[PDB]
Amino acid sequence: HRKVLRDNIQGITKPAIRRLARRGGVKRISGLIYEETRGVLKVFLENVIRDAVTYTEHAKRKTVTAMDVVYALKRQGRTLYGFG
Amino acid sequence: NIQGITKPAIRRLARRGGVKRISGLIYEETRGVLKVFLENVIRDAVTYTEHAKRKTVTAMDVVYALKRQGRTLYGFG
Amino acid sequence: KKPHRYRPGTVALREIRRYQKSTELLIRKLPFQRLVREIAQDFKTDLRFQSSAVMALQEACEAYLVGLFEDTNLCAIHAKRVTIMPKDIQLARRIRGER
Amino acid sequence: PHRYRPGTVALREIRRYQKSTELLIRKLPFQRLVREIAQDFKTDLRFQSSAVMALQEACEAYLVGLFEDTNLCAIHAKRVTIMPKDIQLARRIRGE
Amino acid sequence: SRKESYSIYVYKVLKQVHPDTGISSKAMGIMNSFVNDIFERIAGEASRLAHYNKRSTITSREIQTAVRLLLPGELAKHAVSEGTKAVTKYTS
Amino acid sequence: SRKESYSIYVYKVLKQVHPDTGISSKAMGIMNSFVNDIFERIAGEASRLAHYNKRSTITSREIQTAVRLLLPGELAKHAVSEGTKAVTKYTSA
Amino acid sequence: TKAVSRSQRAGLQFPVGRIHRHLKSRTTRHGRVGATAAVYSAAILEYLTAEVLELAGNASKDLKVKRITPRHLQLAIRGDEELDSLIKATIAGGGVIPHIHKSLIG
Amino acid sequence: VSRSQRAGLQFPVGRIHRHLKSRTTRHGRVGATAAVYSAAILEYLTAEVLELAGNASKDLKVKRITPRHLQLAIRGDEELDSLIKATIAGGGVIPHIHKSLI
DNA sequence: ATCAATATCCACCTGCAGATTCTACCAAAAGTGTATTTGGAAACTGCTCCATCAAAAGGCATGTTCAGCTGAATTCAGCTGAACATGCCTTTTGATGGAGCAGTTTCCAAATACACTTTTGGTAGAATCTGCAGGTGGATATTGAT
DNA sequence: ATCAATATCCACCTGCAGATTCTACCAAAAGTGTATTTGGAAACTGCTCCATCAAAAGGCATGTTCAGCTGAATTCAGCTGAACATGCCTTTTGATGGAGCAGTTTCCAAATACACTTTTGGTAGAATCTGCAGGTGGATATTGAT
Ligand SMILES: [Mn+2]
Ligand SMILES: [Mn+2]
Ligand SMILES: [Mn+2]
Ligand SMILES: [Mn+2]
Ligand SMILES: [Mn+2]
Ligand SMILES: [Mn+2]
Ligand SMILES: [Mn+2]
Ligand SMILES: [Mn+2]
Ligand SMILES: [Mn+2]
Repeated sequence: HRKVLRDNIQGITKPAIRRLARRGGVKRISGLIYEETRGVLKVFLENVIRDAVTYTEHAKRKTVTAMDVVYALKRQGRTLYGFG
Repeated sequence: NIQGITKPAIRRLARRGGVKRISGLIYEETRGVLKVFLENVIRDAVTYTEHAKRKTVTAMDVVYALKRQGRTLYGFG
Repeated sequence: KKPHRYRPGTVALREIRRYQKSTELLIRKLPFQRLVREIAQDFKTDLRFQSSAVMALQEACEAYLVGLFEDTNLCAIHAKRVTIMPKDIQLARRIRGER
Repeated sequence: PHRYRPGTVALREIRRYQKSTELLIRKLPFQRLVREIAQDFKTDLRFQSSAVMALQEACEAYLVGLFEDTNLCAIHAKRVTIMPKDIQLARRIRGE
Repeated sequence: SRKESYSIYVYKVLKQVHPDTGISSKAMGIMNSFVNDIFERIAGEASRLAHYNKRSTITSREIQTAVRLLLPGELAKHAVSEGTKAVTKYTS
Repeated sequence: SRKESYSIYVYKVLKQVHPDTGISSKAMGIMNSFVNDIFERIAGEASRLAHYNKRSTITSREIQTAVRLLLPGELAKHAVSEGTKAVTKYTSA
Repeated sequence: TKAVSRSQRAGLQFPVGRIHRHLKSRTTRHGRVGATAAVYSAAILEYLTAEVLELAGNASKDLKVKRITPRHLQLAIRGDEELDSLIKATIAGGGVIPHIHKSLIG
Repeated sequence: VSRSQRAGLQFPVGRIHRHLKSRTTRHGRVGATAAVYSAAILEYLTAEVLELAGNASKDLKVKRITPRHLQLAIRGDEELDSLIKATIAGGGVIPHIHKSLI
């Protein structure tokens, strides 16, 4: 019903990536980092969401809950606190 | 005692790891890293041993300790 | 009367101080949400999300990327550079065991 | 008198030890180190022999993998010589 | 009570896939460790899945979801297919 | 729709250590995740210890060993002392 | 004879009876849970909570605020070697500890 | 007729059913077919690993699979490599020299 | 970029020690038949909270100019780490006695479970409380052109 | 080694959104009585691990020689940071249906329970036959001389 979502990895803008790198202590950034970072993020996010949806489908739900995400992150060894 | 881990043994491990040239300071650094690893594993292994009220460390004690440090070992039960 | 200009790197260092002091999320929220829904819908049509599920995803993604830029920076410094490059990211991911 | 140039024999050793699977640390000094370390935790510890072997397989596998990551860090810096800073970088990225 | 091993079943699979091929004792030790490892991973995740959904029965639906969480892709789809085949042959 | 949590116990401990300090609800959510996480680690390792040793009861001994496996260095000594003190106090009636 | 809390009986703030029920329902087929197992568990959880709140409250007090936030939890956990290695989880909203490598400052 | 045979399996359905029953919570149950499915997964992965390692052993013209052949099989297969991170005792590593070291 | 010398590596060989496969016994355990209970699915329904859209404005992304200073390329010599001969010792190997303990089976007082009941600590939501988030301004430190 | 620009730091303040306290029901903790399980003492024995003893060879330690790698020094094209005009799209807060997540009730397909017969699989010794130790001789690959 909503507009079809396409190409939203580009929504992760160069300034957003620069801010993340600055919190990571980075002072200077090759022009090629932005696309590399987009690729890495997409893989990470895909993998987490794949498992979250597997939990959602196991529970016979149409709604991904925060717990589905927490469980997916735990199953990937990236435990997250604060959403239980 | 950690000195019984010789420079040629360390070199052999590096060669299996694909290393062609080795700085002279590497051998003592490697002894340090090995000592820490062995301490952590053995501390847990012995913790399992004294829980079972045993005096002899089993291969199973070692397997459990490696498992719980995320370094699962296959082949010793 | 020449307009004031900071030298290259001065503002970058101030930005490091600033973002390392604060804790707010650094990716815009609605675009992150569109990304999450796009990927998820490619696994399973007509899914809904609790808003806290999206926020948990953003917190985990940003912590992951900040940690990865820290390691990447260690690699760039190891090569006597101050500039991170794709090969730094790839070395850090290789030593981390990522694909 | 025949002499190989520096690096020829190192390369040969790499192919040799990557072809083989035997343990590379000698048995008795490793066993001695294990018992000494264990002394700092519980006394009159005995060891099954398969337990010392388990610990050696794990230690050697760990060190080999570490030297592969160390080699990656030396190569990143445009070196062929692994140095302590390469070990330190690999361990820090590994989370150790 | 009995000191259980997967050795005889691993050997029967070996004779299925490579009739002419043996296996050393140490390799069989590695296969036993592997089988126990995978089994505990699947049983663990299946148990947790049941609990998350307030259920006390581990069914093949839990096993299948765990396989999809634990196995990487092509292995997962082939494994699911094999489990499904076995269940329907069994209930026939 | 009743939901149990560790929030009031975390808060009581907070008033013990920092009498004039509060805690945001997001931080309290972090503490709740932390307590549930450590509890799952200890319970799981305790069950495994019992299984390894062919015992069908999880006792304070399995808990103590789990704590010694789980906790680094000084934290382990301090936690073990708090736990044995609580047990000996409890059994003294 | 009036009821006595097992928590009070243990001298603890954390809830011994509730933790005992969590242990009973997460066990084995015919698993049993001894009386003091829940006491010990509650005491461990309570102690660990005390350490985290102690350090977090010290960080909040140093920044002249009265409430602990995730920021203070993160500064406290990552600033303490043993808590840092115990708690590998992501602290939502925690940020990072300031650090700029020496080679990056001109 | 054994449950293994009914399912067309070599791995032991009844034994696995008992083990699953042992990893339940209090009041936990195990469904009629969960051991069949589990046994089938374990047999499938066992067959994939042995098929690859047996290929290696034949290629080296020995009759027995060793830890070395298991290591070559697993580490040479991206999916098995990612599934099995454990140390294969006595397996060695796969030969590889980085390009700049030649 | 041959072309002799020269060292090492790699199939291939046999003889046979010994490591695997075969064999058969027998507690353990799987499977069956029968009985019985029950977790959870299938409806049904309250009613949360999710999707989508609306509006408005201002925070922030975008795209551009310009030049500082970074990464890249290059050279080179000091010095370190590889190769090797040689000689010595630590580890390996092989054997022999026995102390210590781990693994086994019995037994039962202590411990834990369970149904039922009493009692209250813990929770959801409402009322109350008040940090602190943004404002504000002005002092201090840093920066960069002179 | 002076001074304008400009960021940063560091006081102050209020009111409202978020945190804390209040309130009263009630789910589950605790008390009671009784039933069932168990873990840990106690003898009990073989296995296995330690200690000790020995020869000897295989690998380590050490000292020399020098090849060539690392690190230092230099240069400069052009990439990336800083700054900023432009304007759009994110943020924030609310409306509005209604999808779908939870709460209840029932009642049965699916699960457990138990007694008993069949069947399996771990074990240890026999029988079988692989793969290892060294040996060769040829393939390959390095090194010096051009
Ligand atoms: Mn799509
Ligand atoms: Mn009845
Ligand atoms: Mn029911
Ligand atoms: Mn020279
Ligand atoms: Mn009350
Ligand atoms: Mn402020
Ligand atoms: Mn049989
Ligand atoms: Mn040979
Ligand atoms: Mn000859």
